[PDB]
Parts: sequence; C-alpha cells; structure tokens
Amino acid sequence: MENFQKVEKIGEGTYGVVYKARNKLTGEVVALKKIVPSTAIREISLLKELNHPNIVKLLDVIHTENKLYLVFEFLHQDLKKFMDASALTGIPLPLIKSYLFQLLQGLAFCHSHRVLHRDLKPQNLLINTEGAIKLADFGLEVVTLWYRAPEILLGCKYYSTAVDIWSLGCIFAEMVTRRALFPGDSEIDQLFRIFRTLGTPDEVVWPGVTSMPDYKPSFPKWARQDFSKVVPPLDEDGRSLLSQMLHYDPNKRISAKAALAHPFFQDVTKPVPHLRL
Repeated sequence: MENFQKVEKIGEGTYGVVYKARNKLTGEVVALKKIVPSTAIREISLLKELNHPNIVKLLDVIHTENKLYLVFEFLHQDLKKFMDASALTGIPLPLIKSYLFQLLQGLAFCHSHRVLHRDLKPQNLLINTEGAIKLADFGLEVVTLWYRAPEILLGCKYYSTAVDIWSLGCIFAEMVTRRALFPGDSEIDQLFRIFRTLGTPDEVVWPGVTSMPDYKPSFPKWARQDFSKVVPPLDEDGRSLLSQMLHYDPNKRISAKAALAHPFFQDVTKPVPHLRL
C-alpha cells in the first residue's frame, strides 16, 4: 500500500472510495478501491480468476494491515456520465447495439460460471475511448432500485441469473428513450411502476407468483401497455428482444446466450464513442 500513490478520488463505490492512483515502482496508472472476514477474502480471491474483455480487470487484491484494497485497471468514465452527456441527441443506435451486445457477452460468461452481478446499472458500467464497455462493482447513499427484477422485489431469496437480464433490459430501454424506464423511489413504488407498464402479474403469466413472500392479493390490477408506447422509436427486432428480457417469469426470461443470437444483432458493429480527452 506504500507502493501506490493516490492521484485523485474518482468515485464513491458501494463499499469504499475509489481513487485513480499510480503504482510507485512499476509505473501503471490504476483504479484503487479501499473497502476482514475470511469468507470475503476467499470470495474476492475467486473474482481474480473471472477474467473477460467485458469485465473490469481486477489486477491485484492487497490484504494489508488487516484491511482490503482492490487494484483494478483504469478506464475512461461510467455509462451514466455518457448517457447524461448524450441526453440531447441520444446515443447512436449502432453504439447502443454494440454496448448491449458486449454486456450480454460479459454476462453470458459470468452466468456460465454461475456468477451473477445482482446490481446492474449505468453507474457500474465503465467505457473506454476505443468502444469497449465493461461490467464493474460486482461479486463484493440510497441505492437505486430502478433496475431491480420483480422476483427480488417480491421477496424471492434464491433468485437466478435472470435478474441480470432484467436489469440490462431496463438499461437498454433507457439508452433508447433517454429516460429511466421504471424510476421507483421505494420497493412498492418500483413494483407498481413495473405493474402499470407490464400489467399486474398473476398465475397465468407467472406460475407461482402469488405464493411469493411479499406478494399481496390486494395489489391493484393494472393492464399491460404495448411496447410500441414504451420504447419508441425502437425497431421491431429491438422490441422483440427487449420484451423477452422483460418477461415476468424468470424461467421464461431470455438468457444472455440466447440474447446474443437474436436477429437484432445481425448487423452489430463496433463504433467509437464521442468522448472526452
């Protein structure tokens, strides 16, 4: 830890502050996070071997003086900043497509190893100047509920990889319309916003939903709206994809691997974002 020189505070993560720093003898510029239970140590160690092009590289894990420091590769900025900056004209379609595709690649990889992200949002996606987008802050201030899957909000304790597909579909809709899809400010507000758009789920569309821990028979009964009203001007291929990523039943929700083969990605390319620097 006397090996690193803190250059600047670049963010406040879910677990600790994150700084841009320079490795004092070797010269690399890195992102340093300062977060210890043995379980945590073993879990984090297991994250060091989960390497993929669309997963922020965890370089080193320093367990010094009974505290934990994570050394990551350094990127350009988060997706939230980019979405905010592009808000007046919107992100070009080919770039939205590129980012979605790479995110499904990273999730297909995690999910094949039985690892879920669990908290996907624009705030933990990092981009670089070359057109890459990577998953960050996974496997470890009021936190956003906007991207949370319905089974989590209904009290399901053993949720699956499908919750990451839900969250990504929420991000996808927001990139296209330039507005949060379901901006709840409480768990019941989040649920009801989902219900008003997708219709109150019942035993027809989601077998077993009414048995879920926090499900209430008294929940208002809203009807489903069309996707043509939900994500205009998205084309039919994109809408067919998004609708499958937003199925209520987790066992019906498209998988990351199936998503990669959807026709929407037939003309996928890799454009360069219009960034800073």
